[PDB]
Amino acid sequence: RPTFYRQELNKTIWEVPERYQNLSPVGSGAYGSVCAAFDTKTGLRVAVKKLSRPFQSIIHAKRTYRELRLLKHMKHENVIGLLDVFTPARSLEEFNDVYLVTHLMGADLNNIVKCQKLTDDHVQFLIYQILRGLKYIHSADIIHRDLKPSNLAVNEDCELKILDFHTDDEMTGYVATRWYRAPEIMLNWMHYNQTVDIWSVGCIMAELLTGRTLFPGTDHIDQLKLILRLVGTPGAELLKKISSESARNYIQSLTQMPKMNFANVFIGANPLAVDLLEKMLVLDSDKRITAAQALAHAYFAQYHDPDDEPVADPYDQSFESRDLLIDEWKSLTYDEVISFVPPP
Ligand SMILES: Nc1c(C(=O)c2cccc(OC[C@@H](O)CO)c2)cnn1-c1ccc(F)cc1
Repeated sequence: RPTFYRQELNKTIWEVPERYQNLSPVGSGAYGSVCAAFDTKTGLRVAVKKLSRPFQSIIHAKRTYRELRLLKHMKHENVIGLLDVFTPARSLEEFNDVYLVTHLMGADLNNIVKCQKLTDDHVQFLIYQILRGLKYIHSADIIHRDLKPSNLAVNEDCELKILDFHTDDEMTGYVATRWYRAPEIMLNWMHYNQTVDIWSVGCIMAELLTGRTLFPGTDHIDQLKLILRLVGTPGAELLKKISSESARNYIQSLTQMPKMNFANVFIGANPLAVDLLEKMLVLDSDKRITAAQALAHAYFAQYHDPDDEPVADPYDQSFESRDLLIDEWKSLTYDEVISFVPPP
């Protein structure tokens, strides 16, 4: 057990191992209760997240367990992983606070690229990295579900990590929280798949190429209309898969529209980029390109290396189907904290 010291930061007492020095709040609340620090043991600049007391309810206790399990699993260059996890508690009975330590990133994709068109070379490299991370995440049967520029963090050499794996209110109106969501998830059409994330990548890629939001809808329905104008209205085949009968019924009220010519939308773009976008932005999720398929697309010829695009170890999510008591989720979480082994 290391020696812990106390400091008052985000209106609360942080008790952390001596190895972490010069704690300073970051993100202005937008990432949770997170402080930047210097890890004297590793020489890394790190982010330390103190969970907002994590066992207040069953829902919150399970969410705490979920986040720790996910972060402990992720071991990939393009995905946020766990450098350390600790608690000042000396026993399960004393256990009430969890601190998570990760790499400190420089900026998110949003505040970097906002309103700006990138060069094709830069788009290739950024999207390649996202796809490389997604191949890894998907190989563990994990779906991100909320990919957008604000949960893509980059450093000075354009090296990228996926992080931050919502309420009805925060998804309402003219909001970036919804602009990158696949239509089947936005409108609860069906049980969705991993390629909900590929839709999101398509939206991000389009925006990097143009400097403009692809589907900046003023509400869910306005957004759907923007989407269907580009990709065309659904055919009978997809309509049958919309298991929601009310959703299915609303779609057939719309005047039919053919898919647009993407070369006339993304004017001047690399033809290979246009081709990839056409394969990502397919309405029927069964027919969307996968992360592994996309990595082998000719657009990434200068970066693709099938021997340097690893997959994840299997990830057991059986706990999701389980209904436990707070103290049980808490004990499971404690076991995961005390069993943590840091990376090389
Ligand atoms: N590591 C990060 C960041 C960042 O590194 C980050 C993200 C965007 C911008 C950013 O810039 C920081 C600068 O403003 C200060 O150097 C960091 C944001 N959230 N987390 C995080 C920490 C612990 C966890 F368990 C999970 C996630």
